[PDB]
Amino acid sequence: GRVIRNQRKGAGSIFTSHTRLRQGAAKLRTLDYAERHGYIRGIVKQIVHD
Amino acid sequence: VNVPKTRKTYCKGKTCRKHTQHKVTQYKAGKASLFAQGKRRYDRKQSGFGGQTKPVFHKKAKTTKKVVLRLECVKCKTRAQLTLKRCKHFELGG
Amino acid sequence: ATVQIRQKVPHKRTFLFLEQLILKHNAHVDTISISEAKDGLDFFYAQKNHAVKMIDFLNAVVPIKHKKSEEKFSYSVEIVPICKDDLVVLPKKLAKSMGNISQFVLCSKISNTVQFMDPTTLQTADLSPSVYWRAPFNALADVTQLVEFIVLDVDSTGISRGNRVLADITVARTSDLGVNDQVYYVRSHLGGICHAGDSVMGYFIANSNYNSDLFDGLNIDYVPDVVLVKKLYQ
Amino acid sequence: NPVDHPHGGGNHQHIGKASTISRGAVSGQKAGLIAARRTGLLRG
RNA sequence: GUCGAAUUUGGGUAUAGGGGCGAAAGACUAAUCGAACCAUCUAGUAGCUGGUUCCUGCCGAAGUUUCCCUCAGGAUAGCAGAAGCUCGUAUCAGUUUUAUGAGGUAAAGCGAAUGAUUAGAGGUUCCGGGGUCGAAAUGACCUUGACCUAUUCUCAAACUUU
RNA sequence: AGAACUGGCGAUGCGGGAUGAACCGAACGUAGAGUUAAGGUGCCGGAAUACACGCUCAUCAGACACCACAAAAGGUGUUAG
RNA sequence: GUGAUUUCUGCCCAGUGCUCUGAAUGUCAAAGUGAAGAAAUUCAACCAAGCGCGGGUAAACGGCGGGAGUAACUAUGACU
RNA sequence: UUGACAUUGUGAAGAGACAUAGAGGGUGUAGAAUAAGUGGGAGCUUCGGCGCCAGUGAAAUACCACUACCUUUAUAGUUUC
RNA sequence: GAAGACAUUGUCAGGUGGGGAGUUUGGCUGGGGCGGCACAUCUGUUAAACGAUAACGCAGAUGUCCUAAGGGGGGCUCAUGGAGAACAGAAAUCUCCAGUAGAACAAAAGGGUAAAAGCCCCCUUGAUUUUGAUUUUCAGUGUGAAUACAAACCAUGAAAGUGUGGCCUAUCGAUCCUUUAGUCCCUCGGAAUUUGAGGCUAGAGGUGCCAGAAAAGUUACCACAGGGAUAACUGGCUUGUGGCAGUCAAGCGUUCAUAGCGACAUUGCUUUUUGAUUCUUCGAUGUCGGCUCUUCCUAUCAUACCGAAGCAGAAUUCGGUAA
Ligand SMILES: [Zn+2]
Repeated sequence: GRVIRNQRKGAGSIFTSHTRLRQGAAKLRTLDYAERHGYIRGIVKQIVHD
Repeated sequence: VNVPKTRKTYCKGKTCRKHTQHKVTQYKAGKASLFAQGKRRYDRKQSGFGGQTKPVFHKKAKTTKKVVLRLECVKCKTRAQLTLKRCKHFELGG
Repeated sequence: ATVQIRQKVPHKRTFLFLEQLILKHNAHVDTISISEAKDGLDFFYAQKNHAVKMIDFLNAVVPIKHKKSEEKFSYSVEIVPICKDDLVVLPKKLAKSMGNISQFVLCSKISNTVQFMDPTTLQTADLSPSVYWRAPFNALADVTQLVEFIVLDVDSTGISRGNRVLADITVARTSDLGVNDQVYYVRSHLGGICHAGDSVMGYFIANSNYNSDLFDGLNIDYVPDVVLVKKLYQ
Repeated sequence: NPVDHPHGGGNHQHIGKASTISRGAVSGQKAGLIAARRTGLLRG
């Protein structure tokens, strides 16, 4: 018997994600003293499409 | 069938060598010890990845068994064996 | 159409009853002919649905399994090999499925489901035909395996079923009382009918020499030495 | 075809056996519904 | 057929054999795919096909028994050849006669058994059915069935005296 | 298709049956003379267009067993009875 | 799995599968424990999951046939 | 996937099981009468408690290889959780 | 920061596990498949007057039953028919006569049997121990079943005598492994004891494919060796069935067997049907039908000349030479 496409989808090599046009990974900023005790300010420069 | 629990029959005993009353019983097999050489061999050959190694018997066609009588001589408590024919029934005449 | 019935038992007691029930229920009033067989009997008919009626009459009373052969509508039936006064014994999976009755049983009466009864304590276990003919056995005994007893005193232990008392009695053999005084401590279940001098028939276990495949499971210190059955005349 | 899938093959397009696979079923069996407590449309 | 789109396409790059890839045909994987190619194990095994090299001389078969997951095959006895050995006309012979036994086939027979079979005639019954006489009959007479008698026609691989 | 006894073909040529694995005769060293088998003697074709008593004339005659086919029923055609 | 849209998607959980927050002693390996024994060993009890019991589940695999009885009579793609 | 051993050390509370002793435990409509029961039972044996039938009676009790039913607490640990 | 001696990891044990691996998936066989057992066996007949003798030949049978349905002995005689006896009748019970077996002998069929081999009763365990020789099947191996003696012990009977399973012919099983009976024997190999194990002699558990492998299917994606020992086509033998024709002629036919037809029977021809068979061809004879085209046959649909009719004419049928 052959291996099914689900069994082939686990090594990758064509089934990877196509990460060329990705702006980046979406992640909250780190837990540091300012966020634990008190707060910190920032500003949106642009809204963008991933 | 029917067989009385008693019968008068030759005794090969060192002292009797005559016809002396015998109590009959049916022969029942034993327990099949685990230290029999042909079981210590099986238990080792089977030990591993080979699988099953010796035959197992499937193609049974009989429907009875032969009956076997264990005859104990009352006055020397020695014993003897007889066999009979295949029978779908066997009881004693006690 | 030919509807035929069969017994595999060394004798016939349920059919000595069947002959009685046919004459009061009257389903043979249409049969072309009634032929005795090697073990039972065959009924002849000319239609199909009346053969369907006679097989349902057969089903109406006794546990059975019924099938259909052809040449002409041949309907065969095998009958349970169980009679009123038997030493019967229920296999292991059958006694857990049915009633949780102990390994020894008795069939005091016959009805649409075969009932079982244990000599020690008092309980009834009714059984349909399907699981039995799924797991066939022959009982360890029949009604022709009996011997006679002779009591001195009776002593009902006070508790009692609708028809049972679990009475303890002191039974004594006829010809032996006059050579030896062999009287045992045996509990009886029908001990409400026994009186100070009458005779009961009983299944002597303590000398009998039986043959079947269910004896290799139990223990040998719980077997009752004696177990009795219903009365003849007194 | 059956080399390619457990559902494959057949002179009709039929699965043959159930689609509710187990959970300890292995790679190569797990094709269909996996630990299905239920199937089907309740009432919609 | 389709021809601005799930379009076509070069180059680079990833996936490598019980593995890849598959808009899925068991299709494609360097003219190779229901499992590529190369070398090695490998002179793979084959109860199966084919072939098997000089002369003359002498002898010369078998396809049959028994067993075998035996039925295109082996073992086994036989058939056959060779080497001879002990002896020298024994006491042997695919033969006849004389004497003495066994057989149950051909034929024959069933007016002999068992079975099968055509015909009538003589009887029998308080007793199988009918009919007339009838109150009835262990009454009478017709009558058909049976059996009984004495014949008659024809038969038997699983009938037989002979 | 399948058995029994024997003989053969197979494994075997030779004369004959035109030819034919098996039939008839007969079994084989190389040659010569003689005689025969089975089969045949009009010519092909070696050998009597021999002798004898008869039958048959067919507008699909008939002519070497195995063998290569032929019936029931008919005919005053003819022959004998 | 099915294969636009529109309109519909019926009754079946007995079977086979899947599942379960369900009762629990019936089964039940190794180890461990106890007993006999000089000991190797033997015997017993306890004993996980799983099996088994009960339940759910069909846009899950799949399946969706027969016989009777309802007054003269008529037995209904009706009811029993 | 489940269990056991190891990796794996340090503690507390407990809940029951094992090994010992203790007794309730026992019981009819009715009786000296607490008894699933019971035999070597004319006797083990004192008042005589008894005594299979003493009497009632479901038991036979008295002595005894005797669970004759124990729900129990207290042990010094083993600790299975 | 969290979790914490739980997880994780390591080793063993149980479960699950066509996702995967390796394998197998009987024979005979009027092709092969289904079926069935002729695959181990028995009786009668095929079987052809010793013996042997075949087929998917015939009629049937076995894989059991028996502590007596074995063994011994003593008495007795059956199936059946006739005559008779209250209820009692075709039939219960009782009595006599005939009665060569026509009854019974577990079971098939055949044989065998009458002071018995059968029916009833009495005593019983020769259905025992030791191992050998022999007959059947047969290689003169086994297995199975049986036969006749020997040495011991027993039963039965007055005794002779008989009895080593069923009156005879069928009714059953190797090596390995396990288990039991026995001398209380041998061994456990440094020497001893006890457990345990192994050995010897006789039995049992079983292979029914019965001289005895441990075994499910599919391929319409397919493969290899080979086979005309073997099917599917032609051809050939056969010709049942099919098709064609003939002979008797009971009758139909308003009367009128036969103008025409013609039952019950019966003789043949044909190979344009279907079948049976399996010789050739499996290292290949290109396999339905139609189109095209030629030739042949006659069992003539038409056309030509004729005969016969229940032919007035007309029209039709039967027949003939003729393709
Ligand atoms: Zn002795």
